[PDB]
Amino acid sequence: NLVITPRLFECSNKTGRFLATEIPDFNQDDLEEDDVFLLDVWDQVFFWIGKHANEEEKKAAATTAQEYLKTHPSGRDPETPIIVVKQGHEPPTFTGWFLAWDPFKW
Repeated sequence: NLVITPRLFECSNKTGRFLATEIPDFNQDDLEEDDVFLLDVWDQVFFWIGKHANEEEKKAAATTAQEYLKTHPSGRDPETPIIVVKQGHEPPTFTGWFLAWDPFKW
């Protein structure tokens, strides 16, 4: 009976500092090669890595993902897996959460 609206977060250090921002009514065009994104689907979190994400941003995102899983929401299964997804190699369990997916994007 679980009803899950997925949440997409962009993790970026381009701005100067590092923030994870939740992306309202997200779509595929919100994803970008330069950044890492977290797609929280409740029973797992996809860790989506853009083609041109740097190591510094990836590590920052990894910390936010591990920190994030504590704070929001509380009362959440500690064995929630983080699943690595690389840009252009997204599995159907990932793309299935988007209203529309263009497989020729990028």
